[PDB]
Amino acid sequence: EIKRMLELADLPQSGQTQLYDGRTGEAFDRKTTVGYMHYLKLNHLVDDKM
Amino acid sequence: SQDVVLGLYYMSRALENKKGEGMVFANTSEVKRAYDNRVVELHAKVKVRI
Amino acid sequence: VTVNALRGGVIEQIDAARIVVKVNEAEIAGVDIYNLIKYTRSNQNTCINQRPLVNVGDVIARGDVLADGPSTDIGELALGQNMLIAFMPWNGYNFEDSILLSERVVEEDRYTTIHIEELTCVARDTKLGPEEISADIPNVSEQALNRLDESGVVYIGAEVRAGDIMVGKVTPKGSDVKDSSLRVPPGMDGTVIDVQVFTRDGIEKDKRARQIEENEIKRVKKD
Amino acid sequence: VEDCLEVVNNRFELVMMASKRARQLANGVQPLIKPTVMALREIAARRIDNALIDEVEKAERERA
Amino acid sequence: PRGPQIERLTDNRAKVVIEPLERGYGHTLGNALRRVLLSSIPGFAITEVEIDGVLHEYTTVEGLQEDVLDVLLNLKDVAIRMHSGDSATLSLSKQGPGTVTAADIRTDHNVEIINGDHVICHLTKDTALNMRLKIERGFGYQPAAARRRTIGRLMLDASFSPVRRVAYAVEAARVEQRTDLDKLVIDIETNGTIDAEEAVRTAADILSDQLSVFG
Amino acid sequence: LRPRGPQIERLTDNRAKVVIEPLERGYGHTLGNALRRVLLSSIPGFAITEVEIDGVLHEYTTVEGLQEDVLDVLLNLKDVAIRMHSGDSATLSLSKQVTAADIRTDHNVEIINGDHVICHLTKDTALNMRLKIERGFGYQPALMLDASFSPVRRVAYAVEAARVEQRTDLDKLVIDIETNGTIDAEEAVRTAADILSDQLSVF
Amino acid sequence: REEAEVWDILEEVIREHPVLLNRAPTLHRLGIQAFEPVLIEGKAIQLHPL
Repeated sequence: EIKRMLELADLPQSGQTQLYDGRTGEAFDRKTTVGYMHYLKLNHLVDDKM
Repeated sequence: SQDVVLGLYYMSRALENKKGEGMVFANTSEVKRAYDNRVVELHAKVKVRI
Repeated sequence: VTVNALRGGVIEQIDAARIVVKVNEAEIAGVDIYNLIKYTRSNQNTCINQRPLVNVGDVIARGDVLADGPSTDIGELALGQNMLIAFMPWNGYNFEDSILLSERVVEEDRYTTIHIEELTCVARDTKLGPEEISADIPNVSEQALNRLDESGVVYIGAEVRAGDIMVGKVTPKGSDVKDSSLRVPPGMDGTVIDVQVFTRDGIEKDKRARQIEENEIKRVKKD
Repeated sequence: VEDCLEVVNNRFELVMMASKRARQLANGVQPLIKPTVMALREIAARRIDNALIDEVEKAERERA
Repeated sequence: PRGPQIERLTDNRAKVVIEPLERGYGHTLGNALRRVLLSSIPGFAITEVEIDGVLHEYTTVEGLQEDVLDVLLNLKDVAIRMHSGDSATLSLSKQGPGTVTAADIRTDHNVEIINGDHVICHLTKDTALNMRLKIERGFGYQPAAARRRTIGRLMLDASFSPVRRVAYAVEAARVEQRTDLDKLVIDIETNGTIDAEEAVRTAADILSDQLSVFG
Repeated sequence: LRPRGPQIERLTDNRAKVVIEPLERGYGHTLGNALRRVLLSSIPGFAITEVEIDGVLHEYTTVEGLQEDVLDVLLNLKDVAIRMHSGDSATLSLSKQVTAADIRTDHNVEIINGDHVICHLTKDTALNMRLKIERGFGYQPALMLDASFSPVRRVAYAVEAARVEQRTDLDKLVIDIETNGTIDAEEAVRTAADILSDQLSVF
Repeated sequence: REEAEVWDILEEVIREHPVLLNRAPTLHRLGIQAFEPVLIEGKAIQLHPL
């Protein structure tokens, strides 16, 4: 179902593509996984610690 | 640690047939001069002199 | 955490802190009115607020939502933000469960929360004499006396820095008084949103307490 | 710290020798070539030994 | 060498064509142009706003719907283009019900508002609204604490970026009296502020003045 | 913010350490990244690519009359630097009956170093060789050898944090250049900067 | 008052002056080491990965 949802849009089938570096501008040797993950900020701040 | 030894294992192995193999190099400086312009692969069965 | 409509109907009036709903003739004479909570202090010094989402002239049903609270969406739970993820070792920065960021996470106002810190200052009576909140404070320059009012309380919505004076208070020792003013903790800056004064019965109120009382009776007469 | 391992066999004797040398540069002594790095360089240069430290200590006790 | 052309697929996103370049120039040239275009390009943004009937950024203003500080957050998305100026004061005025758009403000002769159909807030009661704001320019990105007495003036972070994303990819050209030439295109998506060719010109001028430390 | 430079530290005879004053956050990395490519893919030079040994006719494994075999001669000969004039190509020969300074000199082709040797004589055996120098721009792979037309041997760059009295943190760029003696390191830096400015001046 | 000469004095006073670092759960004798600190930004102590 996730492969069908990936193929329904203009996305690759395997879910992983290649991307160029930002420091030099050249390409990579192995394709990486790019996506959107939901994150959350914890209450363990740095102002109350140091 | 977990980040250094992975790159050192990816760097220090070999495969069957890659581009830029079979040629003879002079020293380590010739390897560093021929690697950065992408005329040879990262791993190839070559004969160098050290 | 979110307000729910007890009886569906037509939204007559709406505001940033008040929702007026008209009860229809099916589930009916007195219409209901809701008061959304504004930026107050929670138990863990976290700012909470409720913002509405409906518009005027809408027809709602019984059990629907009207205002989303802190970390709340249109009817689903929403804790944080969605960002791009690339699993790759980037120059040894992601060494052991380490996370690299970008400039566009910071500059787009993504993970900047609001913390509310409470500070108190009491004034009791010792064996010498009672302490006052007067403005004639010795050894205080004009760089900190400009934020203080005539009553000794800093103005609402005034920007305060770390180490400034907000509540002026003197203690008599024996003309010659000792400075016991409430100081700001270091590294913390921000505006003063609410000022609450708790006075004792039998004591005459000052100008700030009278201003708070007249604003309170004007607001309660308005609602 | 690596050059001083060959001139002396005991590390604690090296620490006590550099501590006896550090009490002189604080009161004012012209160096050979932070007082810690200078004292370690004077030790590793094979110039400061246990006899010269005693000589400067006797001169300081006589010129006190 | 030849001067660059430009194709206009969309009025907000253009692309330049640079040809021809020798072997070893196209990748580093596109990388340096992307780095200069995404590092520091001067533009305009919003600054501290002086609001009439609102004390600080946490009150409850009558008539305005559902927020106070999120109006200041959504006001950062406007585009400001000025001609020979670095400081200008604008003020808007609207009364009655209806939405408040970016094109409903009172602008100057040189100050022009791009994509003024963006929503700002919503007015549900018959009330007035006068927000006097300032426009400053600079380079890079400066927060609110690094830049800075009136309690009626509120600070706001200035994050100006006339371009959003810059991408490039090389390809093979076709010249008869050679074997291969590096042809490349550069995708430039601007936020309605400056043209892509003028952005390329300013980036090339910045890199040319930065490369003058050796010669 | 234009910095002050370049501060050059020449510790060896053909190695320098160019230190640049700190710049804004972002330029100090792309400057070195562009320099390390334009110092190799743009700088022209001269190198020997065709070697004709009269001893070894076809194979490069069977050899006699010397100390080592012909592949060691090729590996020692493919590293010498040659600075030439405006002539395009020329054919060079030698006859010794061996130091690189003992080659037949010419008014058009000169060799920078004279200390680097390539062979050793064995039983006073006469040996000859035929060389060819071609003007290129980069690194060309394969009697057939490799010719490194770049005048620099190896480049390196690093971004170090430089503390100033008013800002938080800036980028101090250092450049490691090990030239082959045919060109000064500061002259090569100025030539690469002028070539990059001429390439950026098309707009 | 946080002038600019205070940071110059602070950068000059600790050049080869070592400090001590110690994790609060310690097991063996290598839990307390010494480093020569440098002045960085932020509110977090930077440590070598090895």
